[PDB]
Order: sequence, then structure tokens, then C-alpha cells
Amino acid sequence: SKTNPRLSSLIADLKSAARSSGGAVWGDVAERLEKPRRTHAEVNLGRIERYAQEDETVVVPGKVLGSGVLQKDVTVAAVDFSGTAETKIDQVGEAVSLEQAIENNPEGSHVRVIR
Amino acid sequence: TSKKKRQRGSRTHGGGSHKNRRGAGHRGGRGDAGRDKHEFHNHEPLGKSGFKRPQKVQEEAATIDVREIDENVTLLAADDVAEFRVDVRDVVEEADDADYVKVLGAGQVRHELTLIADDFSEGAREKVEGAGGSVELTDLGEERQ
Amino acid sequence: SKQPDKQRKSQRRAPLHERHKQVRATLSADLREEYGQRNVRVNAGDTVEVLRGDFAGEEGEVINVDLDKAVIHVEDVTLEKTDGEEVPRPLDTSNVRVTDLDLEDEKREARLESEDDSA
Amino acid sequence: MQATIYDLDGNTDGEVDLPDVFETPVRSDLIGKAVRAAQANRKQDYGSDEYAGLRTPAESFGSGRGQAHVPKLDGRARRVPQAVKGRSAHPPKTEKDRSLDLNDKERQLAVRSALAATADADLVADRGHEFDRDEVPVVVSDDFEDLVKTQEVVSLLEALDVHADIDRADETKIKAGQGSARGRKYRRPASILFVTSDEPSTAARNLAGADVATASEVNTEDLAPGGAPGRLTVFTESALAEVAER
RNA sequence: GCAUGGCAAGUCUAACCGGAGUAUCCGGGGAGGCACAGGGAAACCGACAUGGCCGCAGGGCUUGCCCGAGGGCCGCCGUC
RNA sequence: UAUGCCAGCUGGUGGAUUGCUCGGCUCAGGCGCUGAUGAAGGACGUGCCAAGCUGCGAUAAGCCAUGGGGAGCCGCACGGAGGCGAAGAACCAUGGAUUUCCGAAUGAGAAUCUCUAACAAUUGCUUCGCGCAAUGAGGAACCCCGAGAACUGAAACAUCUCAGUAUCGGGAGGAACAGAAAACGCAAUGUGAUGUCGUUAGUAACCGCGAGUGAACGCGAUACAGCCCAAACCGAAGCCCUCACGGGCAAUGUGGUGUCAGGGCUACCUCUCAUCAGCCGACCGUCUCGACGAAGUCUCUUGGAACAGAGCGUGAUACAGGGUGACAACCCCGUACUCGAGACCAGUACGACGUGCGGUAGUGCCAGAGUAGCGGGGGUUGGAUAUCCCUCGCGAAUAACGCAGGCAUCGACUGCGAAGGCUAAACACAACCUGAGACCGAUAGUGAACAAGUAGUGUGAACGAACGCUGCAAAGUACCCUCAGAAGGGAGGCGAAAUAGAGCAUGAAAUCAGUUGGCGAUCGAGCGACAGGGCAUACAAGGUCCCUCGACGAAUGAC
Ligand SMILES: [Cl-]
Ligand SMILES: [Cl-]
Ligand SMILES: [Cl-]
Ligand SMILES: [Mg+2]
Ligand SMILES: [Mg+2]
Ligand SMILES: [Mg+2]
Ligand SMILES: [Mg+2]
Ligand SMILES: [Mg+2]
Ligand SMILES: [Mg+2]
Ligand SMILES: [Mg+2]
Ligand SMILES: [Mg+2]
Ligand SMILES: [Mg+2]
Ligand SMILES: [Mg+2]
Ligand SMILES: [Mg+2]
Ligand SMILES: [Mg+2]
Ligand code: NA
Ligand code: NA
Ligand code: NA
Ligand code: NA
Ligand code: NA
Ligand code: NA
Ligand code: NA
Ligand code: NA
Ligand code: NA
Ligand code: NA
Ligand code: NA
Ligand code: NA
Ligand code: NA
Ligand code: NA
Ligand code: NA
Ligand code: NA
Ligand code: NA
Ligand code: NA
Ligand code: NA
Ligand SMILES: [Sr+2]
Ligand SMILES: [Sr+2]
Ligand SMILES: [Sr+2]
Ligand SMILES: [Sr+2]
Ligand SMILES: [Sr+2]
Ligand SMILES: [Sr+2]
Ligand SMILES: [Sr+2]
Ligand SMILES: [Sr+2]
Ligand SMILES: [Sr+2]
Ligand SMILES: [Sr+2]
Ligand SMILES: [Sr+2]
Ligand SMILES: [Sr+2]
Ligand SMILES: [Sr+2]
Ligand SMILES: [Sr+2]
Ligand SMILES: [Sr+2]
Ligand SMILES: [Sr+2]
Ligand SMILES: [Sr+2]
Ligand SMILES: [Sr+2]
Repeated sequence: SKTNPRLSSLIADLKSAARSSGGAVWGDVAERLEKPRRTHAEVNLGRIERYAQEDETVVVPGKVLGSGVLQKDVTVAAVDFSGTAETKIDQVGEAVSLEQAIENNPEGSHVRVIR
Repeated sequence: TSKKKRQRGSRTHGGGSHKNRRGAGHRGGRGDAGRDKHEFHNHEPLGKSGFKRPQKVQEEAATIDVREIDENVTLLAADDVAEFRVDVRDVVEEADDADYVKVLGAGQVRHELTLIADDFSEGAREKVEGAGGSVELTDLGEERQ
Repeated sequence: SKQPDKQRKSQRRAPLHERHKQVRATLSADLREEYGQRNVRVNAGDTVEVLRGDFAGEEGEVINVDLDKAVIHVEDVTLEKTDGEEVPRPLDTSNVRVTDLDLEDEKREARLESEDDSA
Repeated sequence: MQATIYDLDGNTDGEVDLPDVFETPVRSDLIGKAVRAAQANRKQDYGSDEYAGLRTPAESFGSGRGQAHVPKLDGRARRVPQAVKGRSAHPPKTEKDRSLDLNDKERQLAVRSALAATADADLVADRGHEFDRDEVPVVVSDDFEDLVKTQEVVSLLEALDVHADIDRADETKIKAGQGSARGRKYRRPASILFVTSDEPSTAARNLAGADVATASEVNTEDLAPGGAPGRLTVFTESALAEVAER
């Protein structure tokens, strides 16, 4: 019953990648996005900074918000970022869409889920 | 299809016996009726408690935690960068319609700050000084004695 | 207005002086050129050609013009009663075309020939 | 991307940067939500007379004469909903709020998204518009505004292989139902939307199915009649640029 | 409460003002509301951007061993 | 096979259904008082023939003038007869004439009539004479001032609630009311008349501290506008009526001055554009009305009819809507553009005339009394000690004084001058005009699409229905036969259709007549479901079915 066409496509793509590559994360993330919006992740930077490590793609099965301070040089992959979130992240690292991540790493390797 | 849309043909529309949905008796009385008898459950108990001071003899302090200030230092570039110096009064929203500004010590202070405010909490200082910082009590702030 | 009820109502209840416009008919090619108008108010003197009913193709002199019912009788455009008598079959001017005008009236002629106004 | 500019003769006359908004991802759900609200917001409040069926002292006789306890007057049943000439139980009410709210951000996002749907020939074609062109939207020199005669705009559209859509809209439908009794006998296909910058195009507005608008206030309904994205549009050199900051 | 959607440490404008294609709609309007600190009748004081241990999902590895968001059990902090 | 059961067929009855809309309903904008110069309303008249409606008033569906309009007309209302109109009628706009009786109803009286010149009655002025004037009654609601319930909620009920609601008495206007601080009290080095809208807020406050009730300051908006007396000091310098003469008012004070940027007086400086009064007098905008206004009525076919299909063509600042024998931009009205008039904004804004702002020093000259305030008793309010008002009693100061700032007193501090008065705009309503609609579509929507507040009920107050549709055109059935017959019937005529022939588009069910199939005068009652036999069946929209034998052959399973 999702209404957003892009969110549906993302979920479709997330499943294709998980069924055709060495990655159970994508399908896992697909399962969480299929759940009601209220359960989706809403994470501020402060949390990414605390549990992320470099060269390990941070994957947010939701949206990234701008509260807190991120210093680590990490790549954050999420369904969406607030304007400030994407800004603070691009400064010390990189902000990428779950659509790009699925394309650069269909095997979904070396990645940590954060909520 | 909604629940409402499926009731035609049901006769009772989910009410159970057709003898149920009548007047207020089906609710035990109108409004908060029985809040001390049949429906006392979960209701706050009866009684008076405390008092209130007149609203014009009341002070509303504008507060802020160091955590807020500290996490936004570099962004608050539009404010002193000495050996940062920051007049909290120029930072807090609602500071205008408030009787004074107070710095609270929630969180950390990863920089050396010179904070200027009408008042600070014990922990607010300890942390600020602790990070090789200072605390400056405004003129109004000079109301502690 | 745009509402159908009000449009028909304004037409059925229009005062007499406003009913002349309900008996107007288009003019022949020549007449339009001659008086610089596309149509005119059919008079009991004009000659007209029927272009639509069962009498389409016939031409005749207008013998009567009823403003109360907004219809006209044209010579020879009739119906035969049960007894045999021949009565006129009323026509809507909208189905007719004026091929010859009766200008016996100076006011009408002056009106037609003028530019600012039309007859 | 870049969009080709055309002169009143239909000949190419340079080209400009197609503003970024036309890159906004097409969102039919948001667009539909936006059109739904504009359509609801112009609906008028209505409802039956609040005392209808109530102007009677009708009383019930109660038990005794072998009749159901129904209020009667002059031997006639009245007032109650089951009675002919009685009140309406749960009728249309004037106090009802028939408007729909919509956050400004959410509405603006839909406008940008409807704009972006205009630059996709495949969509525009899916929506239904007829044309033999490849590039869309159609951009024209600001001189377009100085036109005055409708047939002039006709020539230009034919020269642009876009007039076919006006032929599509040159068919009215006499609707089924009683809308006719209320002034809604006809309806017709939506054709070309002309977006200028100074004033709507008086010369183009009477074209079958055509809609005229201005870059500063062109809305979601203009761009997506009925909430269906991808309307065959024609902008003005300036309109194109001004529409960029919406 | 819930489902969906926008924006997010913020979010939303209300009356109302200008424009216009003139009840729609485009722009403006943050007054004010709720959220961003609590505790205490009040005076008044004023907090974990993480210290420990389990461990689901997921990730890693040399395939039992690591990392382990969320969660669980504690510490500790504000106030009466 | 009679009486009869079930189903259908032809024809009725009935008026569902579908389609249609001259009526409703709701919203929006505009506009907004009438009456003794007799209103609103009612009665009775008024037509060639005239019952109802509409109009009108003994000049009676109308009279006159100006402008518009135009060859027709004599309302609804489709008759007959007759008449009017180029001496420019009808019709429309504006203005005028006529305008019976009752009615506030006013000479007295009275169920719409009568009896012997009349502002009846209450007032003001007064020439003391009804001489000059006012009031009275109406209006959909809105508005202001008074009187003020109960059902109900609290699951009973008394305070509380419903509610200052319903209803009653009085009164004004186009809007009312309010309104230039004895204010506010984000307490301030701050705001600055008043409504109203949003918010403040279900906050403060109330309350068998139960149920419930419930603001304000402030802020953001809308619109903005400030003034006049009493007194001091002057003291007839004045006002009203009359053409005038003249009369009346006025020392118990007309008039000048003045009004918290306090004022006055004495002495000065300077100066007015403040204010008050009067004159002139719009733009624009909005609402309504009006004028003008492009382009096909071409071919073929179907049809009763082209507004259909196919072919060719055209306008568009006009492709809103309607009409016209069927789906119409181009046949007619309109519609876009442009233009004109009236109304409202508004006797307002601007402009101009006059007046003259303000400042210094001195001066205890002036500045609203049953008041401010207190007490007894009530009501009311969120107002709690701290709301507003009524009532009984008591009762002050004089600016060097007094009031307020949410208990009292005193001091300080801040604010402000009560006991006189006026005041535009922004806001309420919807009678009236116009526009609009995801509203209803004749058992709906108004009670009312029709004779509608009709017919009808009740002594009265009051109550109160139902009734929409011939057709393209009345071509609304001539002649003949029958009959007691303008009835009805038969035959006939018209039309595409009379199974469109008068509550006359369609024409369901219940149900009735006739009739077809099946059953039926020895047999049993939830009327059927599922199986299987009889008999019945035009086409179309379903085309399968049966028997020998053979193949396959689950559980089961022999002689
Ligand atoms: Cl977080
Ligand atoms: Cl308190
Ligand atoms: Cl203030
Ligand atoms: Mg002419
Ligand atoms: Mg009804
Ligand atoms: Mg239908
Ligand atoms: Mg009398
Ligand atoms: Mg009770
Ligand atoms: Mg008021
Ligand atoms: Mg109780
Ligand atoms: Mg109350
Ligand atoms: Mg207050
Ligand atoms: Mg009370
Ligand atoms: Mg009815
Ligand atoms: Mg019939
Ligand atoms: Na029930
Ligand atoms: Na009634
Ligand atoms: Na409403
Ligand atoms: Na705000
Ligand atoms: Na009016
Ligand atoms: Na009559
Ligand atoms: Na008269
Ligand atoms: Na009088
Ligand atoms: Na007298
Ligand atoms: Na009770
Ligand atoms: Na009782
Ligand atoms: Na109480
Ligand atoms: Na403020
Ligand atoms: Na015609
Ligand atoms: Na009160
Ligand atoms: Na008292
Ligand atoms: Na005060
Ligand atoms: Na009916
Ligand atoms: Na059978
Ligand atoms: Sr239920
Ligand atoms: Sr009941
Ligand atoms: Sr209850
Ligand atoms: Sr108890
Ligand atoms: Sr604020
Ligand atoms: Sr007539
Ligand atoms: Sr007539
Ligand atoms: Sr009994
Ligand atoms: Sr906003
Ligand atoms: Sr934890
Ligand atoms: Sr003001
Ligand atoms: Sr005074
Ligand atoms: Sr005090
Ligand atoms: Sr009926
Ligand atoms: Sr009604
Ligand atoms: Sr009786
Ligand atoms: Sr016959
Ligand atoms: Sr076998």
C-alpha cells in the first residue's frame, strides 16, 4: 500500500540485487522498507559517528537527519537525507542514495546497518 | 473498502444486541459521569493540591545546554573567534520574551569557550572551565547574592 | 448566465420589445453585402426561403409575424385540416433566409442602411 | 539539458539551458494529491434546509388505535425520516468543511514535479496528446506574446507539428447524467498549455482544449490536468527561465 | 491510535496583504502552537552527543571466531 | 372435464422506471429603511364576453411627458367578435397624473359601514389660533435597552447545568452599540480612543473543588480621527420666527473665552496651517443595465425533421450557456474585444475661505456629590478577599487634591483625572438585485415546479394537502353508418407514430379480463433444494446429447 512510486521501485531494485548477488542486506533492507513508515529509521549524525568505521558503508533503512557531529570519513547510504544531513556528511565523507549503493555493491559487502 | 462501508446488511453495525446502542445509559452517564462511582477507574483521584503564584510575579528563564552551543561553534562563525567567545544571549531563541538567559550543562564541551550569559548551572561552569574555557556573568547576571 | 434554466427563462419571459430578436433571420448573400449585416428581423412584408423543415426549398412572402410565440406564417407554407381548410404551418425564423426586403417603412430602411445600428 | 528555441515561422533560432527543475523526478502521487486539493477547494458549501420536514406540530397518538406510533397531523404522517414529507435523517450540511489542506512544501514539490513531466515526450504521449515532434516542451521566442490573431497561432503550431493535439480537443462530449440540468452538458480533452511571461496569450486561449498561463503562477492543474502528468506545453523564452525559480 | 505523504531539530502557518486566469490558484504573512529538559506545591535547582555486560538482524573471516545498529540487563546523571 | 393451481401471451388497471425541468436548496457579491404629503396590510371594485391569478383604482390589465424601441399590438390564456397602431401603438427606462373603503387610522361611532367640520391623543414653539411642528404604525433577520423559564446534564438531586438560551415588554438604524483613559501594569527608559478577526487558551479564575462553566493584558491583522461642553475671565457683545413691520427667548446667563499638548488672569516672546465651521467637489473601483459584435445553413446518404455519418470549407481577443423538428463556434440569441448609462463608494478625498498652533514667569482664580468611598440585603460574573449591577443605610477631598496598579492600611514608586457630551471607518443580517453549484430532480427538493398558504379542518389561536410531460406542426379527427344522443361504437381522415386523441413521452409490480402450456373432481399442507422421469418449445443470443465397441483405469473388488 505504499504510495510513493520511487519508494516502490527502490524496494523492487533492492530485491533484485539481493536475489542475484551475495548480499542478504539488500533484501533485509527491502523487508524493513516494506514495513509501516513509523518503523522506518530516522537517524541523526551523532549516531553514525558513534558506530560507523571507515571503508565500511553505513546503510540506513530510512532517512538521515542533521543533529549531532560527524567527523569520520564514511560513506552513508540512505533512502533520503535532510538538506543539512547531506551537507554535513559530504563535508567529511560522502552521502549516497540506496540506489547508487545497490549499483556499486550489488553483493552488499562490507556494510553496517544503522537505525 | 472501509468498515463503515461493510455494515449494510449487518443490522447492528457492530453494536452487539440491538438493545445496546440507546441513550447515555449505554455510556454510564454523559461526560465524566460516575468518575467517583461506577467509572472511578483510571481517573485522577479527587482533590485540591498546591497553589499558584500570580503570573506577573513569575520569571521564565530562557535555557540552553552547552551541547547545543558546542556542536554549532564552527557554524556560528558569525560570532567571536578569540584564542570562541559567544554571548549566549545572541544564540538562544525566545531570549527576547524571556526574563534572562541561562546556560545548562547537558552534554560535552570539546572546545575552549568564553560564554556570556545571565546565569549558569554549576555543571555548566565545571565543564566549560574544564575544557580550558571561561564563564562571564552579564550585568543582569549580577543578580546572584 | 451560464445556467440553462436561467437562459431559457430569460428567453421565454422576455418583454415584447426584446422579442424582436427572437424573429430574426439570416440574410441572402447579396443583402448581407448590401446592408453590411448578417441577419435581420423578419417583417410581414419580406420574402423568404425555407431552408430546413419539410418545406425546405420553398420561397414565399411572409404573411404574419407572432412575437408572443416567436413564429412566422409564410404564404403557401400550410397544412390541410380535416375539413379541408388550409392553415399556415408556423416557422422558426432560424430555419429561414430573407431574399427580399419590404422597406415601405422609412425608419426600418434608415435603420438597415445605418452603420452603428442594425435592423 | 538544452532546449531548442523557435521563431514565429517555426524555424530554429538558437537554444537555451533547460532549467534544473525539469530534472525533478516525476511524482504522480504528489501531483494527484495537489490537483485533488485544488479541485476540492473551489467546491461550494451546500445542504438542505435545516427545518425542512420540521414545520409541523405533528404528534403521535401512541397506543390505542391500532396504529404505529408515528407523528401525524390531519391524519397524515410527518416529520420523522421514514415518513413521506418527513425530514432528511443525515442530509448534506452547510457547516461541513469541504476543503483540503496541503503543506506549502508538498504543494511546491508537486508543481516542480509536474513541470519535469513536461519535458518527457514519452510521458506527454502517454498522457494522450497527439503530435509528431520529438523535443518537448516546446520553447518559443518571446515575440509569441505579441501575437493577436488565433489563426496566427494556428499556423505556428502546424509549423511545429503540434496542431494535431488541437484536432484531438476539437471534439466535445455530451456527458451522460443530470449534470446537463445544472449547466454541465459538455466536457472536452485538454490540449496545449501556453505559458507566457507578461500576460496569458489572448491569441491562443480560444484554441480547442487550450489553456493559457503565466510562469509566475502556472499551477499543478495547468501542468497536469486531472492529476495526470505530462501535458503538451509550449513555453516562452522568458517563461522558461522564470519558471525555473518556482 | 493507525495507514500513507512532506519537511526534520525542527515543523505549520492563523487572521490578513499583494498578484491573478478573481471563491480555485501564485507569492507573502511564523502572531502563535506543538517539538527541542526535567523535577518541585513553591522558592528554586537543572540531565548519558555513552561506562560495562548479554545479544537478534546484518556485515566481516582463514566458516567455529570477530564487529555487532535496534533490543535486553546494569551503572551513572538532573530533581523532590 | 367443472370450481381451480402455477407460468406466459394479448388487452386493461396502475403510475414505478428512464429521460426532461418553468420549482426548490445552499453559497457569494451588491444593496438597504417605509409611514399623518395616511405606510405596510386588508376589503370592494375594475375587462366586449371574465371565475381564478396578475395589474390597476370610479381616469380602474390603465392616463400624460421625455428618451429608448419598432410593425406590430389588445397580460397569464393556444377563443369568438371587435378594435388600436406611420397622428410611430405594443414594449422598456425615468419622471408625473389618477389613486374608492377599512387600516397607526386621527371629528364621533362601526365586523371595511354610518353620524354631525375635525392633527383624536400626548407633546414643543407659540402669532395662545391646531397657527407652525413632533410622536403613533410597518420591515426577513441583524442591533440596543429591559423581563426571563423548564424539559435537560450532574446517570437521583437541591448549588451548579441547560442559559441570560426559548419566550415576553420597549426602541433605533441601514447598519446598530462602543469610543478619545480617574486606561494598561509583557513593571517599563514600555503601550496609547473603540469595534471586529486570528491568537493568547480551555490558559488564569469559578465549581456538591463534582459534573461542568470560563476571561483579560499582550501580540498579528482590519480600519484608523479626533473633538465639544460646565467653570474660571468677560456680561447682552446673542439666538428663533417674519419678505418686512413686528413678535418671542435671554441677567435663574444668550453670546465670547476654554477643555490635561489643562485652562483662565497679570507680564512677555513668538507665531498660526493644530483644531473647529462652512464652500467646492471627483478619479478610480465595485454592482447592475445597455449598445456593438466574426465565420456554412454547401454536396451525398439515412430520417418525418440533419443538429447524424461521409466529403469540402470558415471564424476565433468569440470552442461560456441557450434556442432551433437529433451530437450546432460558423442557422438565431448570446459569448471575446471595445464603448455608454445609473447606483454605491461620497458631499467622502483633494483643493480653497476663515479661525489661529505654541513657549516663559508669576498667580492655592476654575475644573461635573448623595458622587468617591464604607456597611446591611440581593442578583450576576471567570472575577477568586481581587467582576458588573440593583436596593436600604451612611458618606469625602478640592489639584498643595483625588482615583488606579487583582485582600486591608500607611509610605514610596509608576499611571491617570471619575461623578457632562459628540464622533467617520474596519464588523452583524439578508428583505431586495445579480451571479454561482462534485446540492434535489415531481412520494425528491420549500408546505408550495400546478388553484399554494390554494382546496379543506377548527368557535378561535391555529392547522393544511394532492395535481408536471399530445405533436415537428393542431394538421386537436371532415364525411358516412349506428344510437334517445355534441355521449359511446363502427368505418374513415391527419401524422414517422393515435398502442402520441387530452392527467394524451415511457408505461414496472400488485392485480383484472380473455387465452396458451402443464396439472386437475380418490386425495394432504413452509409452497422448495438437489436427482431423475412426462408433456410443452419459430428464429436470435447456448450446442451439445445418446448407444455398440475400444483405450485409460483411483479407492475398492468378484462369480
Ligand atoms: Cl538519532
Ligand atoms: Cl506558580
Ligand atoms: Cl503594553
Ligand atoms: Mg446596417
Ligand atoms: Mg422532505
Ligand atoms: Mg442515469
Ligand atoms: Mg376614521
Ligand atoms: Mg439529572
Ligand atoms: Mg457589536
Ligand atoms: Mg455526583
Ligand atoms: Mg456561563
Ligand atoms: Mg487585563
Ligand atoms: Mg446562575
Ligand atoms: Mg412535494
Ligand atoms: Mg401515457
Ligand atoms: Na442497535
Ligand atoms: Na406547516
Ligand atoms: Na463549510
Ligand atoms: Na514562530
Ligand atoms: Na438592497
Ligand atoms: Na378573470
Ligand atoms: Na398608484
Ligand atoms: Na400629526
Ligand atoms: Na394650537
Ligand atoms: Na440522569
Ligand atoms: Na428524577
Ligand atoms: Na457549584
Ligand atoms: Na511583544
Ligand atoms: Na435552425
Ligand atoms: Na455580573
Ligand atoms: Na450595596
Ligand atoms: Na492603572
Ligand atoms: Na408529483
Ligand atoms: Na421436467
Ligand atoms: Sr464494535
Ligand atoms: Sr431519543
Ligand atoms: Sr462513560
Ligand atoms: Sr467513591
Ligand atoms: Sr515568537
Ligand atoms: Sr404575451
Ligand atoms: Sr402567450
Ligand atoms: Sr395501554
Ligand atoms: Sr511554512
Ligand atoms: Sr543501548
Ligand atoms: Sr489610531
Ligand atoms: Sr473634571
Ligand atoms: Sr498590595
Ligand atoms: Sr404523486
Ligand atoms: Sr421554503
Ligand atoms: Sr377544539
Ligand atoms: Sr379509426
Ligand atoms: Sr487396474
